[PDB]
Amino acid sequence: WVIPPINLPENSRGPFPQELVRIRSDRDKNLSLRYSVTGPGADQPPTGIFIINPISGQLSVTKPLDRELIARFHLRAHAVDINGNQVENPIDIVINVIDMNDNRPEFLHQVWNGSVPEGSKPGTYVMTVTAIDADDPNALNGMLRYRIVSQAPSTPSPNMFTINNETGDIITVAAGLDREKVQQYTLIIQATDMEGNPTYGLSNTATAVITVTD
Ligand SMILES: [Ca+2]
Ligand SMILES: [Ca+2]
Ligand SMILES: [Ca+2]
Repeated sequence: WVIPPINLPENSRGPFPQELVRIRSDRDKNLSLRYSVTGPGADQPPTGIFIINPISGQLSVTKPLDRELIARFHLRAHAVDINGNQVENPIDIVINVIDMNDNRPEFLHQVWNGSVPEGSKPGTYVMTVTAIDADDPNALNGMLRYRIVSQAPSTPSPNMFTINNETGDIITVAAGLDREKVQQYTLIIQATDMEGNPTYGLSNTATAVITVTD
């Protein structure tokens, strides 16, 4: 066998120590054994998180894990005798730090600039804003989707532009961009994670100051 990569959530609350798996050998059913665990998260930075029980072999976490820092741990528990000789070859222990949505979708610029050619056909791409998620790019924890919360001004009338829910590329979908009637628009663009869930997913805003060229 080996040890089926134990998946352990991010930011947990133990109370650490939190036992995971009691790494037992067969030699311990012969010679009395001494266990140790080496790999980052163990001995190597972060110095002290996963620790085995030298006596009982019970692997254990000592503080909550957090992916933005390390998302996965590869460890090796060692078996030694009274002479320092390894009695068994160091077992691999893959500790997957299962993710938890723990941060909003962040934009790359609190303000964004752009412009469209005044009288321009619908479909045109003004600018492209983006916001991402520090997540596990695969989970609706980091999947974003955008949408325009507001438009200023609103004349001729609003609903003039539109962001592609997934990409970012804003597009003018309403004729009449009059550099005279309104020479500068200030769009408020929002991005939410969890593919959009209005409560589950968290969100952010930014501004798309779209300008009307000659
Ligand atoms: Ca985290
Ligand atoms: Ca997370
Ligand atoms: Ca997120």
